[PDB]
Amino acid sequence: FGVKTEQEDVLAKELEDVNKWGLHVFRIAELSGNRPLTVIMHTIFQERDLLKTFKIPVDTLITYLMTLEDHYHADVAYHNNIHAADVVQSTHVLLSTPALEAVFTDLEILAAIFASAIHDVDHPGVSNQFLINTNSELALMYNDSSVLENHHLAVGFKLLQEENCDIFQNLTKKQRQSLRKMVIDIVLATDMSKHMNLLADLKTMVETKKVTSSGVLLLDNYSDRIQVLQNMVHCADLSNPTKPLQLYRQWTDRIMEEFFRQGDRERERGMEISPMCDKHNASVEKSQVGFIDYIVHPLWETWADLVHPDAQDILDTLEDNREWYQSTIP
Ligand SMILES: COc1ccc(C2=NN(C3CCCCCC3)C(=O)C2(C)C)cc1OC1CCCC1
Ligand SMILES: [Mg+2]
Ligand SMILES: [Zn+2]
Repeated sequence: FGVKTEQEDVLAKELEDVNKWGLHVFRIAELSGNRPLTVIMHTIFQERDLLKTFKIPVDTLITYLMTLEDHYHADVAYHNNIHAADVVQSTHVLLSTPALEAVFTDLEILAAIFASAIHDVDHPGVSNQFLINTNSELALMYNDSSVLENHHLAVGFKLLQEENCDIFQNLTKKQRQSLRKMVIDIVLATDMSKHMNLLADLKTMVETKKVTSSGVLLLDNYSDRIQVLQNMVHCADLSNPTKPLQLYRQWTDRIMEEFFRQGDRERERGMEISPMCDKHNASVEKSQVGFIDYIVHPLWETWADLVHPDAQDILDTLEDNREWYQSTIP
């Protein structure tokens, strides 16, 4: 023909939800033959007209996206291509918030989306502390400093050098240096060791926020523009408890599989078992409530303040999910 297969048609219909919080991302993964990152990135690039704006050849974009997706580990339950696709799509929705309308440049939008796509690539499904404590090659290469996040960046960039993978081949050197610095600043900010300082800075910005042209955020220096993008992708990375419960519970099952497997590797090696990694001493419900109360709600309450009232429904879903997990603490 020159028309979609029936499986491609069902995928195209699910992808009509790409602009919505609560996309059926697991169904997209199944329908695309485990290509959720490639199909969601391609959809977003076409929707935001990024191929025309950045003169990206479409065969190059698809080759890079398949290569990138292939470097996510299919044997890792959480930190895989489905999580990458979810953070991309969640960033895409946050960038579209009315409070940020016409704030960011096309290059900043490309930086936030590309950062989201690469931000966990080649994740081995164990923590930075695990890699440091095992004397792993990755921890030695990065001198024990944001080990995974340094690695995700290095892999995401190095894959541009594979055959027909250089999606930035038509950008000027000035565009490429600006894009590269923003992408590095965003992915390094996904290290949970940076969370308390990012949140402190987001609160300072909400406290002294200016809303110029009568409605929309004023961000007039790199420090403030990159802090908003860093917090936005960090919000997307920590968005699972803000999603409809059927999605949240799938993410909880996956992160607990990954954590319990790390705890099994710690226990078999006689290491201290990391927080929430002991399947024999586990309180999944209590852990989700503590995670929401100490990390996710303080972040999303502050984001919701920055973009008030755009994120009210997201904060309400988070609060409903928190009450649901509390109510099932045995
Ligand atoms: C759906 O539940 C979760 C989704 C993502 C996370 C994460 N947050 N973190 C931090 C790390 C610092 C030490 C403490 C862990 C939190 C991460 O490193 C990742 C990205 C894996 C956590 C999620 O929930 C887990 C299971 C129970 C509560 C934390
Ligand atoms: Mg990460
Ligand atoms: Zn992540």
